[PDB]
Amino acid sequence: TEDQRNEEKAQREANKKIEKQLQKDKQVYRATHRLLLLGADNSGKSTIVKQMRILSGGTSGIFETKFQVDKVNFHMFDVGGQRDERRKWIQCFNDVTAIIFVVDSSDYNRLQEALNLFKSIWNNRWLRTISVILFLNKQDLLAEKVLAGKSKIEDYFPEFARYTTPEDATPEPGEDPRVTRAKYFIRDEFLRISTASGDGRHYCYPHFTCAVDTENARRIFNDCKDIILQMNLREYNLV
Amino acid sequence: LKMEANIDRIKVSKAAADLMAYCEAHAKEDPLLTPVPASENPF
Amino acid sequence: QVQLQESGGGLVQPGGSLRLSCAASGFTFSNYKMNWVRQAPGKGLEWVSDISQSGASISYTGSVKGRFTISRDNAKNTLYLQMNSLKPEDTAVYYCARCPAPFTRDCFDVTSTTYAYRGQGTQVTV
Amino acid sequence: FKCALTKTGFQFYYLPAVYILVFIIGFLGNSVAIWMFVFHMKPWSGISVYMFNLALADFLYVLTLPALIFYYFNKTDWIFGDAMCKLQRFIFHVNLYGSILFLTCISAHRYSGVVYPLKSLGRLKKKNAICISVLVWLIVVVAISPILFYSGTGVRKNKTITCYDTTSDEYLRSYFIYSMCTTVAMFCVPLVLILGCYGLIVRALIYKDLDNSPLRRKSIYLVIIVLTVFAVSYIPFHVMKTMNLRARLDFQTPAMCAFNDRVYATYQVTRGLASLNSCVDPILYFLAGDTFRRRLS
Amino acid sequence: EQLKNQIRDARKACADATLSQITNNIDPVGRIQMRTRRTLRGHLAKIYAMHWGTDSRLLVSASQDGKLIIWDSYTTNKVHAIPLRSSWVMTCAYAPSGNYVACGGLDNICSIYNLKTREGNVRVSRELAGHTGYLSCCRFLDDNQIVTSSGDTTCALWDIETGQQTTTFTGHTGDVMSLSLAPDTRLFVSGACDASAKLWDVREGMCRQTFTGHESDINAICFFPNGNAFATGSDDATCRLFDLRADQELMTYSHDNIICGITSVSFSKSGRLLLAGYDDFNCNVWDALKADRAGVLAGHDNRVSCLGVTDDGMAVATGSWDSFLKIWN
Ligand SMILES: CC(C)CCC[C@@H](C)[C@H]1CC[C@H]2[C@@H]3CC=C4C[C@@H](O)CC[C@]4(C)[C@H]3CC[C@]12C
Ligand SMILES: Nc1ncnc2c1ncn2[C@@H]1O[C@H](COP(=O)(O)OP(=O)(O)O)[C@@H](O)[C@H]1O
Repeated sequence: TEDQRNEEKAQREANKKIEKQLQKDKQVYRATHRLLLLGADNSGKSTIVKQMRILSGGTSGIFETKFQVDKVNFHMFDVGGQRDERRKWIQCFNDVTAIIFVVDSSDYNRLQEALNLFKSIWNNRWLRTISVILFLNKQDLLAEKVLAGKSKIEDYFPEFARYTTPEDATPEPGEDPRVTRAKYFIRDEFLRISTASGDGRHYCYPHFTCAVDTENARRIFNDCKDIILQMNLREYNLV
Repeated sequence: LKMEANIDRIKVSKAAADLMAYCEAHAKEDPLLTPVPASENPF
Repeated sequence: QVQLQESGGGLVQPGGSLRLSCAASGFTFSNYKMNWVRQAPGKGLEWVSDISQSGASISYTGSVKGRFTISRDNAKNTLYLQMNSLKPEDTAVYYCARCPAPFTRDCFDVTSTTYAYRGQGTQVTV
Repeated sequence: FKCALTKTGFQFYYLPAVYILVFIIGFLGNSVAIWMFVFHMKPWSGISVYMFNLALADFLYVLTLPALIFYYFNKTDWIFGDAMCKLQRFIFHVNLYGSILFLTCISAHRYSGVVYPLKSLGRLKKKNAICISVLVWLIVVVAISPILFYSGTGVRKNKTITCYDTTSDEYLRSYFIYSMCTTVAMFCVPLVLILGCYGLIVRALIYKDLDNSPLRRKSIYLVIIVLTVFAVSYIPFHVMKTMNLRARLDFQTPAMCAFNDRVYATYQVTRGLASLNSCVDPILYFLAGDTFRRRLS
Repeated sequence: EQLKNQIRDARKACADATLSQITNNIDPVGRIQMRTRRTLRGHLAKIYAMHWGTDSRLLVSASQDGKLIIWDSYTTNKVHAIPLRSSWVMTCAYAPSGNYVACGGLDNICSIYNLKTREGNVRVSRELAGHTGYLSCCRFLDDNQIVTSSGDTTCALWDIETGQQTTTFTGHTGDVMSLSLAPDTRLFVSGACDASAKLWDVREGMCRQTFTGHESDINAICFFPNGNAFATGSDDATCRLFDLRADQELMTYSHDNIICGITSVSFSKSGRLLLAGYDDFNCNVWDALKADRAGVLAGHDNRVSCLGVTDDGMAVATGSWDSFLKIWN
């Protein structure tokens, strides 16, 4: 069985080379972080991906970006070449580090749809362990709408009338009280869904951003740091 | 729907009998149904 | 065959009562979270109300939060949306949307109308 | 001239009882831990390797305990076997310090996984943990190898057969040097390592505040109680070991007998504290973690 | 509605008996205790797809780490490891000749890789494009003609050499999540996320029989060895064996302890055993004739995302989301 022995030896050598390549790929794959960039189709997603690119290529519909902050590589993907039904392709993103959920908080008409999508993402069976980075966008547009006062959030959300600004709020420069109240009301509306379930498996990180904000990379970096810190704490049995 | 409805729909008893006959005829050729000896099993 | 034919609707004066019902057939219906969705004339498709399998955890779109009480009868195998008040903005086509996965807390229904576990819908006008 | 050991009850009755309780608790705890790690755990990682090795060391310590229980409950008389004493005082020690080393490795690994979560993700492998575990076991066996020669068995003036855990009076000075070296290298350096690593972990969990993630208070409490248990159980034990060795080298006269008796009695008590680790470490490291309890069937 | 009522009446009339009652005379298979002979580990991420070669020895496993690993199941040696342009791949296949392996997924592009290449490596032989949704199941017909099921509610039939969509099958109201071929490879049954499985003629290009009866999205389809029946797994946690001759549902496989949808199904070479991977991290083998749960294949730390019975019937391959693929015999 000299020929059989030689064939087995060649098979083992090829398997060893493939396994070394797989070990290198495992190092690179664990070193890089996958960020499912979700959100309503109205606004927020593509502009954020393009801005992160300006800090990495989509052809068939998935706008991918492989930006790096400090020394850690991130993979953010905007899956946009899909017809209508997020239910089935969402299953695949259960191995991602986080879901960057971009919410067009300036548009109150579609805010309920974004809230329902966030609730579905939070309560999905395969996204129980996947944290969400809330990324409420177009804060300048929301502030302009609130200052103009053409449309009232009370019409779309009656509970906003009884809502008051939390004592833990951190107003930005200027931060007209109406604008801060509206922004933190939307943040609390999303965080109510975030805290309604999860039992510590995952947490929502409510960051407010704008289209031209250059601090988005740092926000995602810190959120991923916290996500993997809590993943390690669970792994290390430190509660 | 018209094309799907217009078909030679046989009785479910005949289909069940055919499936049972197919399962019984090929029963011996299924290692999963009857565990083959480890000498015959390549795994 | 999954069917969710809707009953109740038609023209109604503003502020009136128009209770809608769905004849959900083809599934157990005792485990699926259900929803009412509305499509305004030429304006997208927006979710109205949700109700869990046991009838608790009911939620409504804030635009109709005070009105539009939803209810579900498992033994009768039906689900109803009683519109206590009506407004001209409520004139739309109402569909009943079944949650895709039975024993889950999430609903992933369709925005641009392609969902299958959804009724034909009934048109209400004010 | 030698002290009569009036306060012998700390060794005839206290130590057998403490060792019996430690056996009863730690046997079950470490058996459950190793069973979980072997037959019902995740595909495993580096911290899982370290924790399984620590659980194995604690379990082997617990398995070594009953021979010492029989020896102590028999009025410091050996339970037969002669050379088996050289085995027992070996295995016991090579597990004790083994845990003291693996509690270090975990304390190091956690420091990598908490202070630098992103950076210490691609620069970390399970094979590295396996290599470090093998190196730690080899270092333990090599460093505690002189125990196999020192820990002989003698006959006392009271016609009792004593399995000298430390050594006989002949090699007392050489064993004192050896035990000082072992305390410095396998306990004092690991103690400094675990103290610094956990202090850094607490600093990262508190000052950074995880930006927005709550529920770090229980993690901080677990780290603090692990630190305090390790300290209060091992620092007095290793202090009293050297103190008893020095008291056997020095003193041994009625003028300074009582103090020696004191550093005898306390030593026995401290020894029990050391055994308590093999019960508290499995509870804190495994039974106090939510992931382990969830994976516990 | 008249056509639907007539079809329902015809199905009820043909429903003269129950398969379980007829097969009650046949002795049950008893208890089945398949063990893990081989554990094929080495995948970085979850394994979303599985297919066996016609030789009944080689395996292809697709993983969302962008890896198409061709294993030798006998020796647990990775014969090939093809890196993929798109990480998220939900489908994989073996050509009947074995020289080609297909993949696809959220990239909406079916990538055909030439294994037996004179160069001495694996390269992208073809990149079929034209689908407007994610690909869930693509399989070869005759190694030069591939049928792909996509998330755009339509299936496609491509000539690989031509690289163009020769045939398009439409009629599904939801995303197609499964695709299986008859042993004659003349008709194929595709199940959509609308509780409907449609049988399409390859040459005709139109559906010949639509089967309903499921409650939720269909995630898996396998054909009976005789080719006259097919079993569908869906998110309502119930398998349904439909018979082509009866043109209606024939058997239902369900239980009270199951509360999780099926992900992948695979019939046995004899058709007596219907294997089905579940979301509860365990696979289940059912007696297709008796509808009773013959046995359970546990051992996966995550849900069984792919399940394949070899052409020889000697072994089964269960690939789960725990980046592990196990061989059972
Ligand atoms: C599931 C697998 C990866 C777990 C591997 C655990 C291994 C690495 C651990 C567990 C028990 C350990 C062994 C325990 C006892 C001894 C005897 C000693 O004289 C040399 C070290 C040696 C041989 C250790 C080597 C490392 C060891 C084998
Ligand atoms: N300070 C001391 N003075 C007199 N005898 C001692 C002293 N310390 C220990 N001994 C005795 O010497 C014997 C050996 O003790 P040691 O080697 O320290 O471990 P162990 O007490 O476990 O055998 C014991 O039986 C103990 O009673």
